[PDB]
Amino acid sequence: PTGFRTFIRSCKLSSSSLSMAAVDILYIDITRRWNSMTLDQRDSGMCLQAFVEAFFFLAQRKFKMLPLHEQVASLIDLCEYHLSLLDE
Amino acid sequence: MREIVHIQAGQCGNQIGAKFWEVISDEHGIDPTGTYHGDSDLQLDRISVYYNEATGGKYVPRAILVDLEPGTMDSVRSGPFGQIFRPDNFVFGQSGAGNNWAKGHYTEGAELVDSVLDVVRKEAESCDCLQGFQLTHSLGGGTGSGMGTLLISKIREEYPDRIMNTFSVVPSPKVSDTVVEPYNATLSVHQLVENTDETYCIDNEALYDICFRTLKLTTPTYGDLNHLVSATMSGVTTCLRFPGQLNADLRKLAVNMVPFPRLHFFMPGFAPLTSRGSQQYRALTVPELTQQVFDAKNMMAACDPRHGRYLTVAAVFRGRMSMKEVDEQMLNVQNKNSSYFVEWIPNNVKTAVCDIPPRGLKMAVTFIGNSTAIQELFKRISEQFTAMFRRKAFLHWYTGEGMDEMEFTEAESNMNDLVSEYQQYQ
Amino acid sequence: PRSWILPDEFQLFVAQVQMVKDDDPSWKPTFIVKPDGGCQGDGIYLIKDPSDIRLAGTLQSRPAVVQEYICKPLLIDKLKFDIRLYVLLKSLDPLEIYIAKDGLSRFCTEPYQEPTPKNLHRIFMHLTNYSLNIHSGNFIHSDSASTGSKRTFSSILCRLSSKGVDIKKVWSDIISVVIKTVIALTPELKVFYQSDIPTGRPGPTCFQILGFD
Amino acid sequence: MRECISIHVGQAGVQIGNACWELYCLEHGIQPDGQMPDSFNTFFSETGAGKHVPRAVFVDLEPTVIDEVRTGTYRQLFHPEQLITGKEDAANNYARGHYTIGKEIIDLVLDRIRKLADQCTGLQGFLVFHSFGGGTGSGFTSLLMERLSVDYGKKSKLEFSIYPAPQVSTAVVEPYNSILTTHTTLEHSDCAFMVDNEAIYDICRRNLDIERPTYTNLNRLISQIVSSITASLRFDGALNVDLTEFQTNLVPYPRIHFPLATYAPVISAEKAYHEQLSVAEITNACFEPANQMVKCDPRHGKYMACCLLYRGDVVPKDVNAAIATIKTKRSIQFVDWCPTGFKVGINYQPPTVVPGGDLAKVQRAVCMLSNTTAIAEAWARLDHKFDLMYAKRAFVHWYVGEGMEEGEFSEAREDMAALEKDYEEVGVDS
Amino acid sequence: MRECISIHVGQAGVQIGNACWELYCLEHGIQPDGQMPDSFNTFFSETGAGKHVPRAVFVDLEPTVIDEVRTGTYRQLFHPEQLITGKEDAANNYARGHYTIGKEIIDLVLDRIRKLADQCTGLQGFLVFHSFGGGTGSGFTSLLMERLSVDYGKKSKLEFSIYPAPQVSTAVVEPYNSILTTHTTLEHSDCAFMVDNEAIYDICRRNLDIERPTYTNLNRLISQIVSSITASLRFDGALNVDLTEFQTNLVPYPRIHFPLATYAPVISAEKAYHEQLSVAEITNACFEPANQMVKCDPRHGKYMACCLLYRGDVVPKDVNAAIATIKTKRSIQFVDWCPTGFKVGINYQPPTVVPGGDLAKVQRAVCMLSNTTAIAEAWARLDHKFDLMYAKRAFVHWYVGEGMEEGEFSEAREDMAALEKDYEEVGVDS
Ligand SMILES: CC(=O)O[C@H]1C(=O)[C@@]2(C)[C@H]([C@H](OC(=O)c3ccccc3)[C@]3(O)C[C@H](OC(=O)[C@H](O)[C@@H](NC(=O)c4ccccc4)c4ccccc4)C(C)=C1C3(C)C)[C@]1(OC(C)=O)CO[C@@H]1C[C@@H]2O
Ligand SMILES: Nc1nc2c(ncn2[C@@H]2O[C@H](COP(=O)(O)CP(=O)(O)OP(=O)(O)O)[C@@H](O)[C@H]2O)c(=O)[nH]1
Ligand SMILES: Nc1nc2c(ncn2[C@@H]2O[C@H](COP(=O)(O)CP(=O)(O)OP(=O)(O)O)[C@@H](O)[C@H]2O)c(=O)[nH]1
Ligand SMILES: Nc1nc2c(ncn2[C@@H]2O[C@H](COP(=O)(O)CP(=O)(O)OP(=O)(O)O)[C@@H](O)[C@H]2O)c(=O)[nH]1
Ligand SMILES: [Mg+2]
Ligand SMILES: [Mg+2]
Ligand SMILES: [Mg+2]
Repeated sequence: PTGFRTFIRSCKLSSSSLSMAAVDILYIDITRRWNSMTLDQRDSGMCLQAFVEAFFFLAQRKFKMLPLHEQVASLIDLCEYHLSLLDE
Repeated sequence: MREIVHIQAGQCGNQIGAKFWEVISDEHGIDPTGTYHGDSDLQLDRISVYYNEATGGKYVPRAILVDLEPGTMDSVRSGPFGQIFRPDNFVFGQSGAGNNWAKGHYTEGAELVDSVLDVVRKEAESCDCLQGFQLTHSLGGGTGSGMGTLLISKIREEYPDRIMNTFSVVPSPKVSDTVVEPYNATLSVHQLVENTDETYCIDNEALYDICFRTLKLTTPTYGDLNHLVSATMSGVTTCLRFPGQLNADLRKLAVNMVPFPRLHFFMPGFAPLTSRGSQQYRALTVPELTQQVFDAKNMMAACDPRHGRYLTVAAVFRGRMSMKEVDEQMLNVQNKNSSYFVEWIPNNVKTAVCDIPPRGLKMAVTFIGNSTAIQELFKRISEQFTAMFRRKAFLHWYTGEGMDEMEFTEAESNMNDLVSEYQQYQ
Repeated sequence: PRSWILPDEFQLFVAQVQMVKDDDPSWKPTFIVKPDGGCQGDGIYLIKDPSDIRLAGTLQSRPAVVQEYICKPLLIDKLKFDIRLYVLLKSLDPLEIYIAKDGLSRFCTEPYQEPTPKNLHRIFMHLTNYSLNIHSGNFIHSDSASTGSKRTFSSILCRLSSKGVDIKKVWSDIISVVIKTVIALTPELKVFYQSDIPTGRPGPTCFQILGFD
Repeated sequence: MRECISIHVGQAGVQIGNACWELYCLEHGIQPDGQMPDSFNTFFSETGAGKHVPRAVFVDLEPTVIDEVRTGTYRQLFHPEQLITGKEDAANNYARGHYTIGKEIIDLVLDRIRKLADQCTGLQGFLVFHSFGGGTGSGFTSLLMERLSVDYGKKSKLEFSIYPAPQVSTAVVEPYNSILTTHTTLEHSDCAFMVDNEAIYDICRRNLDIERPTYTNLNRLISQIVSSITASLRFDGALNVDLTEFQTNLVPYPRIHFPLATYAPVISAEKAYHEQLSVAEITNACFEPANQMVKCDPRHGKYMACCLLYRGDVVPKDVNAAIATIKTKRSIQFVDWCPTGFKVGINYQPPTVVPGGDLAKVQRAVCMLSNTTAIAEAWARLDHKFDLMYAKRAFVHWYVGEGMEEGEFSEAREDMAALEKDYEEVGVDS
Repeated sequence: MRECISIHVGQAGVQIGNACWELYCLEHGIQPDGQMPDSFNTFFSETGAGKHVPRAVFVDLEPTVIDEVRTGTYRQLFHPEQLITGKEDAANNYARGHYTIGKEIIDLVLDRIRKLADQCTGLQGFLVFHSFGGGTGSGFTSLLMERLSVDYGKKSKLEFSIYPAPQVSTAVVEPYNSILTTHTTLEHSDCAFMVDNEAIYDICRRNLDIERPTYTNLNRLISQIVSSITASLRFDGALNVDLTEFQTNLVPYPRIHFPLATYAPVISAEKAYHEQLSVAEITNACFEPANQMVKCDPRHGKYMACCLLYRGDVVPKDVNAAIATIKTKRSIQFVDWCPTGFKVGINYQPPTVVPGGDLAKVQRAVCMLSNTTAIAEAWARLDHKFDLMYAKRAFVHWYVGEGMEEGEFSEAREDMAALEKDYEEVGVDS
């Protein structure tokens, strides 16, 4: 969860609409679903596919009324811009 | 009915056998003088499995004790339970074959193997139905590792239809007191692979580990080490001598342990070994015995089962427990540690139950495990052997004692083939 | 082809099949069930209805994949064949993929027919696995590259061109699907490489040879 | 004039026989000395001086199991010739029980069987208790049945077997013996009832609340079933069913003779004082797919035939009402080609409760002999394990080294597959 | 032939059922062990030994509340398998008792309920005892109701439940669970009976004059009301109200089934020697704002249906007099579409007094059931609490972790809002 919250605080996806509680709820739900999906029920943490699902949800939230290919890609561009600002 | 003839070879074999005979005589209730003083009707039903009835309620073991040094015979005779043995079963030589395997397999052993086989035939023929033999020796000396190969080679052709066991002590790399010892081992494994029905690898360093860790023993001796071997020996054959819910004779154990003819090397264990000040803090149940029976710490061989996978597992329980509990416990092991089990053998564990427990105890188990990790032992010796064979070291003794160079290479090839074939099924 | 993961997505598979059947009554699909851990064609069978899935037994705890069966493949000598192609993955960063010019064409031992309830059990005509077809009595071992149950892919391509088929387009789309599979499958390999060979620590380089069916 | 001869083979057979014969002695009122302090002329023979010698032969390949009976509570009950033991066991090897050691002791058992069968006027048939993956209980049973069929053809031979459990097993060579022994079961036994140890463990835990059961409880349950089957032969009452009658009614085709046994009122004597056991209650409890004595579920099968055996205070009106109620239910479904799918039987003798047991003194009890197609699951499971070894040719050298060819394994596999397909084909709808 | 099954679920249900069954046993003469030293048929089943087993199942997802029953006074009364207990408490979570932990115990409860229904020929309905504001009583109750309609469709589902108080609470997560249980109590129930602890505390303080009461007195009052509800199925009287007639005379529209219970002759021993508790007095005492067991002012709303269940020495002419004088005061105003809004039942059995109680002996008692639109006032405060808690997502991660979405929250709030709108609109006049 610390990794997700650092990602959210770094790429500045959080706003008034999406607060920290909503991010935590989303992380918990996605992690629980993907842990139950696998044959082993421990799955302590988040795999890559769950991260893909989370990124898809976040890209759906932003850039409304846009094609899916334009989505995800736009969020990637914004995240890369914010990261470039961060290291610079 | 279904009697076994016992043979002891070498100093290690003689001492282990003496401890074992004290153990069995206590269990069956036998006076050191040879009389029966015991309170049970079940201690004398199958007594005709180790003992012979002499005149006036006297019981005398089979116990063919052999050595090339006449010192161990004197040590055994003047010693606890030492006149319990027939006077003429002592077949002793004049010199202990040094530490030379060639001496005990070709020259000194040859002049004594016929003498041993006379008494071996004399006892066997006085049996109603001979189930088999069992030999206790060590694969690091000349008398032991040479006699226990020559005798076994001539006992196997004479009685091919019988059963042959061997509680051999495999040499350890760390605890070493002999220099030429790897040579002997490399020259014995290849005869202990086609002449015996079973073989139990009893590494000494594992016994020391058990004594130091499980039993909290500051200063162990050889008697403490032989106690565990005797316990395993008794637990192997309890179902031939006392009644049970599910009996398991030696042949029944053999039929479901070796999937292939030459995979007959096993790991022993004894379930309730605890301490002397932790006893009060424990409960004697089936699940705890199964937990201290399958741990890579209660095993009497120096090779980690985590490095390989079991092909089969036996479990001769002794006590008045329930069958459902045993079956449930066995299903949990297999389900919990699935990786440590061959996939093409469903239900690798073979169980058994005998009512009568060892005296004092109210419950015990004897774990016999065929595992691929045993190959480690062999691949741990061969390297040492090679280290001493590329530059011919200490080989003048063996060469001058009648052997030739090609026997060593043949033995190494046989052992390497055994390691490879044990690794094939991993 | 569209796939479902059992037993997790059994309900979704049933609902999708029911909805498509309601939309198109004439729809008569054929599905193929393959175990995840099963190899050499073991445990793979054919079904026509979701109810045909054997859900009674102790072998159903293993995850499985239900896939839309290709009922209409190309037939050579009335035998349906698959192609095993050897692909080299050189590196993940930068990505480098190489494709061999020739492969192995494995043919069925029985004439191919469209899947029907009367011939679902016939694995020889529905499975191209070499280990399964080798036990069939109709398997032919030939030293020639253009005959027998196992042939060279270049020979099959040249026979196809002998009928006027543009082999260049065929090769182009094989390359396209191979590269598409590699790129779709790469990111988890980068994750695994980072997990097993962390940056800044000594480690060997890696490559792989993959058999694409 | 209604005599049955009992045969018990192997450790399981001998222990089940101990339980069964203690039950018969308690029922008919015979002291363990074979002398009373009619209905007994089907399992006992009366000598001149009031002795009652059982009509059974105990045969084993190893001495200890029989020797326990030789010096025990029922020592002065069996004619010591009838107690038969060998010198060495088959060692879980079918080859030893059939080809190496069984042939060495096949003469004494036949001679004693002939001596016993010449002492009867009308013989309903033999009874055989054994195991299925035990070695002696497979090989020697196969040999004995093969010779019995030749010597006593056109005569009933009903066998009770302990089929291997799906998950728990006490041996590693179990599937080999189980697969090799299902040829005389298929072609040399007029009927066969198989029970699973796992199912009885589940029944004991759930119903009798026995947390840690032993083999004695299981054997007592089998003894109860066997007493229920052979009750219309000894005692009298309402509609009575002999061996030939229910053999005809429960076996549609000669290849389908594998029913399942059920005992409904299994109560721990503490739930008895809290519930009434009416005819409808026990009849419903029999059909419940949890109180089954093998690990098969009828819900994934069709109920081909049904036999109901009632003891105690039972009147036909309640039986008919319960059968109708079972008929209305759609969860349990029969096949279509038996509009009348039941054969019922009512006896007056209440079940006998042994001391130190687990049951309760009920007033009425019901025994179900149900022929369904769900058994094809159980065999399949065992079948799977078998080939999982045979692919690697594991443990085969033991069987080969004792006069058994390599083709017998494949022959038995093909036979079992054919039996599976035969059992599946009868489940189709018209 | 008028059997009723009660399902006490959760801790509150269990310890209300203790008092309920104590009162039932006292009423029908049944000892705490089950032997009497017909009328008892509705709640008890008779076995051969003369032992009467209660017709109810106790369910809780934790042992600590049931072992007291199993080791207490009434330990030989209930069936051992009718006291179903889990292993891990639901920890005040709707999702825990509805999706994760309560999903492993539903099968046993359903099987036992089917077993109980198999023993009833004139089954009428179910008496579900549970409580809102708890994990088990909100989740497992929902699961059980949902499936008890998939199975028994036309049977009645009467619900007795504990609602949160205006300001006296126990857990910080009460509004969430009580809102989430609205779906099940709305479209899977026929009459939802609601009582809050604060009102019964006030009743105990004023009427019975007890300064510091506890849960036992509350449960005894609840038991008295429940006994009054079913007192016609078991005893005899002049006007008998059946279970279905009760709800055909109390429920106007399908979704309006949330009545209000009152018990008038609630008096201490000391203050009863001075007051002549005539029929008029107690009938008026029913129509008192400070006497209802839900904290709500009945004068702030309409009156749709009224049922008066009289027990004791009640002659119908005096009932007519009390009803006539009630319809004269303007403080009790009705709906214009219900010119007749009074239903009357009269039975002969007087109420009973348990040893060591707080209720005096009386010869006439009246239970009042009212379908008033004053319940929306009770729902509004809880709705406001829910919105305040949910504005900043609080404790929601607990619910999402066990397998519930936020769509459940949104939909439950909308459903409650729609129900409140329906109740507010049904009060208009035209
Ligand atoms: C404090 C106390 O209760 O002492 C017990 C005892 O239970 C402990 C200490 C015993 C004891 O064993 C040891 O101290 C020991 C030391 C080194 C190596 C092996 C054992 C005991 O010696 C062992 C002895 O066990 C027996 O008597 C068995 O029947 C055993 N007997 C012999 O081996 C034996 C034979 C001849 C003469 C004397 C003893 C046996 C086991 C298997 C098969 C046959 C016999 C018992 C109850 C004790 C002592 C005395 C301390 C243990 O014995 C075994 C092997 O079961 C070691 O751990 C177990 C359980 C206990 O901790
Ligand atoms: N557990 C035991 N190990 C022993 C005993 N005696 C020796 N050994 C071990 O075995 C090895 C030597 O065994 P022995 O001296 O009995 C060999 P043997 O006398 O048969 O050979 P020769 O030297 O040819 O006479 C060496 O590793 C010792 O530590 C003993 O009594 N118990
Ligand atoms: N229900 C029971 N099953 C038993 C009993 N004894 C053994 N068995 C079952 O029998 C199987 C083990 O084989 P057996 O004991 O029948 C071996 P048998 O004596 O017939 O042959 P040998 O191998 O020659 O001793 C295994 O499935 C056990 O669970 C018993 O008393 N009850
Ligand atoms: N009037 C009564 N209210 C009760 C009683 N027992 C509990 N309660 C009330 O119920 C509320 C607490 O819920 P419970 O603990 O009864 C619910 P349950 O045990 O089913 O849920 P878990 O906590 O998940 O086990 C709280 O308002 C209590 O005052 C009782 O006997 N009478
Ligand atoms: Mg020496
Ligand atoms: Mg046996
Ligand atoms: Mg609780």
